[PDB]
Amino acid sequence: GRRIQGQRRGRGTSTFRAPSHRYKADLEHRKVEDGDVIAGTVVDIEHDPARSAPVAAVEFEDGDRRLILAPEGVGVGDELQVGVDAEIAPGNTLPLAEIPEGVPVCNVESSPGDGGKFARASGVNAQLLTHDRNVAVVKLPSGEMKRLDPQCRATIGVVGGGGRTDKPFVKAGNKHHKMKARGTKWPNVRGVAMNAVDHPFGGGGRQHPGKPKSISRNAPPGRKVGDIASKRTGRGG
Amino acid sequence: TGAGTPSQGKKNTTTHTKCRRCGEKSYHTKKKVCSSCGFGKSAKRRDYEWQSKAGE
Amino acid sequence: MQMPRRFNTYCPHCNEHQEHEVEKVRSGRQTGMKWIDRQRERNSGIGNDGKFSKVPGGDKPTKKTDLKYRCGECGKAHLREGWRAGRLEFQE
Amino acid sequence: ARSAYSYIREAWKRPKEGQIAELMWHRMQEWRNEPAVVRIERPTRLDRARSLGYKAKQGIIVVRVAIRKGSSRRTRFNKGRRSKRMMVNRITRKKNIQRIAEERANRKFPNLRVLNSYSVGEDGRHKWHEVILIDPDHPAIKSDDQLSWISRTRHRLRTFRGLTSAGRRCRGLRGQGKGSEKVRPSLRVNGAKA
RNA sequence: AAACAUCUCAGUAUCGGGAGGAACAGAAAACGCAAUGUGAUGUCGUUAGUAACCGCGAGUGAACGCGAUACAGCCCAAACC
RNA sequence: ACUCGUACGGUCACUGAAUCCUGCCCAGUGCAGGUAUCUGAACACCUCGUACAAGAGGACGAAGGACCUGUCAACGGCGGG
RNA sequence: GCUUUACUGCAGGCUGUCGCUGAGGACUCUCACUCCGGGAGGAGGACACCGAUAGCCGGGCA
Ligand SMILES: [Cl-]
Ligand SMILES: [Cl-]
Ligand SMILES: [Cl-]
Ligand SMILES: [Cl-]
Ligand SMILES: [K+]
Ligand SMILES: [Mg+2]
Ligand SMILES: [Mg+2]
Ligand SMILES: [Mg+2]
Ligand SMILES: [Mg+2]
Ligand SMILES: [Mg+2]
Ligand SMILES: [Mg+2]
Ligand SMILES: [Mg+2]
Ligand SMILES: [Mg+2]
Ligand SMILES: [Mg+2]
Ligand SMILES: [Mg+2]
Ligand SMILES: [Mg+2]
Ligand SMILES: [Mg+2]
Ligand SMILES: [Mg+2]
Ligand SMILES: [Mg+2]
Ligand SMILES: [Mg+2]
Ligand SMILES: [Mg+2]
Ligand SMILES: [Mg+2]
Ligand SMILES: [Mg+2]
Ligand SMILES: [Mg+2]
Ligand code: NA
Ligand code: NA
Ligand code: NA
Ligand code: NA
Ligand code: NA
Ligand code: NA
Ligand code: NA
Ligand code: NA
Ligand code: NA
Ligand code: NA
Ligand code: NA
Repeated sequence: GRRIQGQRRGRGTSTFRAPSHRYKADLEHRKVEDGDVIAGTVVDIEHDPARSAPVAAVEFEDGDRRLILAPEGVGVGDELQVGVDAEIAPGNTLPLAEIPEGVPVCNVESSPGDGGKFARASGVNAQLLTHDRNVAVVKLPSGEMKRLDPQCRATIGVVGGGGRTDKPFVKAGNKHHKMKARGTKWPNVRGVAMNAVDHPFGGGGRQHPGKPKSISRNAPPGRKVGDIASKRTGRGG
Repeated sequence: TGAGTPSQGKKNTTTHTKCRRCGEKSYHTKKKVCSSCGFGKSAKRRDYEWQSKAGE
Repeated sequence: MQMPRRFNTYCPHCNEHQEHEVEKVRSGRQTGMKWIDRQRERNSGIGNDGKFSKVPGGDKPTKKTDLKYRCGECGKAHLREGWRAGRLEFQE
Repeated sequence: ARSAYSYIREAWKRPKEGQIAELMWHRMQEWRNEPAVVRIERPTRLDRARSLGYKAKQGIIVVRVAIRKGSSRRTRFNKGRRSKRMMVNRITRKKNIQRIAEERANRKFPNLRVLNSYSVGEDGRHKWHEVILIDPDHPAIKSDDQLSWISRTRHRLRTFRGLTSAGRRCRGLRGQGKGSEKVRPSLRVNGAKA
């Protein structure tokens, strides 16, 4: 047969690549020598092409100008602060240790210094549950309990743009446009709508997968399609 | 649209050009590589044992 | 069928009739040191192994008589032609 | 009496023993942070080098080379093949790692010629060899009676033709008798069956 | 191989790197007509379609020696300085 | 590559606006988890064998499987009397 | 060309073992090794990666 679509992707040709050149900024927390003294002002609120959510322009004291992963409720003129002694208000960043348990956070570092990895998309937020001198327990948007070094810096509040997912695209044309700002091939052709030579589900007088859709974790690429290592399917039970 | 005659009309692009190195009109000006001597790809001249019969 | 454990018959070694004991030939265990063992190891590689890539033949509806005939005095045994017997039970 | 060299040799018989054992654990860290081909002022195995033809002379160079360990880094067939030839993982090249090293070292030095080489250990995934290379154009070598043979035109690019030390050994040319039927005088002349 | 997988075509086609006017090999940790024998290496003739391999199928296939050609034998490392 | 991306994400599939709906079956096959016991390769280990070696046998036992459970908006099924 | 519980193999995934590999049937440590940090330093750690092999699955492919 021929390689299936999931195999073409990995090559990274234009069609599957993100329009990087069109993106604005790689949102990451600032690096502070220490002290926390680093503060700045919100100069402007812009639209982030890569995330379809708002992004704040900030001017720091030492002249640095950089775009920031913005928490709901930040506005022009506001002052943010980044450090161990940063105030505890929305838009500010400081280690989970200095943060008060029970508060909504976002853009949480997986390891101190990485600049933030978790909870960064539209309207999401992590939940700081437990403290300690060794482990800071956080509940990520998926619901999973994540154990994190208390040194990991995070931002206070919930990411901006909440409620996006609420309104339907209503028409292909809309998806189209959204999908053109993303490293994805759109539209998508159902595998059962292809030929045998093109996809494990292709072929047949009528449209139905040949074998059962749940496939093994060990199935190799080219064959791993359908319901991947599904622990169950359906809705019953 | 016919792949034949009608599709022949749009052919006004320039690709292969007189080669600075070999003098053959094979220097692809878009690839900047010669399909005949390999100028722009190989310091050595493009040459293959299959350009002639096995025992010759 | 049935077949006497012991009985008088011709012995090829003694060169005379005497009492012989019939027993079924117990298969003998291989040492895995014959020439075909070393050629298997040697010849097997990437992809198919040829003859060594084939599997066990099959079974005939019935097998022939695989016995041993041990002479009662000299103790030396001799092999005889086997005959198709779906079953062979000795009498005593 | 024993030559001082005799002690270096002696320590490299069991490189995972005693002091040399600790030296390696040391160096190998700096080694893994170095390039593929690094020129060195002095051989790490002085008896070994000198034994191979090394001298403390102008025009003589020594270098360390790192090569990956294991079998062939081979791509799987993209077309028809019988099962015997569908092989990938168990294919190993016919040119040992020492010989790749000698070559990578030679290319790094286009004007130099390979004199000989020797292994200097290996870790989980590298293999290191130090290679001795001679400048066939430098007088002092052209004027040395025990090395000037490498200056001859007929020696241009020795490694690449297998005229090296390990080159000939890897070529099955060790024995002069039984077993070298398809080896001598050259593999190619023997239909390449060795 | 009257299919075909090991085998064969064949280390062939084809690809990568490179030498010279020729390359390559080469003065035995050899041979083993077992000897009180031979004496670097190529190549040629023969040994021989022999020994050896092989779904022991189809096929594959040397060497020692011998008769010739041409002949040539040396340099380090170390010890001791 | 996805990715200047972080679950309001993006990957992999099915159905194909709205509206009213979407039942029964986990035996087989698939996926997933569990598993006393059974099965389960090589190294290292023990016994025999060999002045060594081949080799025969033992102890231990991973993933996998037997066995159990979940699962049909998973492949599919929804009969005769 | 295509398919599969046709035959024989191949990639790939999972798993045991050996090497890298170190100190005091369950465990601690740090020094290799890996990752994070601009650095100081932090996490992990003799595992993982990588090399070798062994069993299972294996129309993704021949
Ligand atoms: Cl979307
Ligand atoms: Cl019987
Ligand atoms: Cl060279
Ligand atoms: Cl003789
Ligand atoms: K063939
Ligand atoms: Mg980024
Ligand atoms: Mg949706
Ligand atoms: Mg609209
Ligand atoms: Mg696009
Ligand atoms: Mg579709
Ligand atoms: Mg169709
Ligand atoms: Mg297919
Ligand atoms: Mg349909
Ligand atoms: Mg359908
Ligand atoms: Mg056409
Ligand atoms: Mg095989
Ligand atoms: Mg020749
Ligand atoms: Mg045929
Ligand atoms: Mg036949
Ligand atoms: Mg042959
Ligand atoms: Mg001989
Ligand atoms: Mg849909
Ligand atoms: Mg890094
Ligand atoms: Mg096929
Ligand atoms: Na189909
Ligand atoms: Na062999
Ligand atoms: Na060179
Ligand atoms: Na050979
Ligand atoms: Na035929
Ligand atoms: Na045919
Ligand atoms: Na054969
Ligand atoms: Na004679
Ligand atoms: Na079922
Ligand atoms: Na089931
Ligand atoms: Na066809």
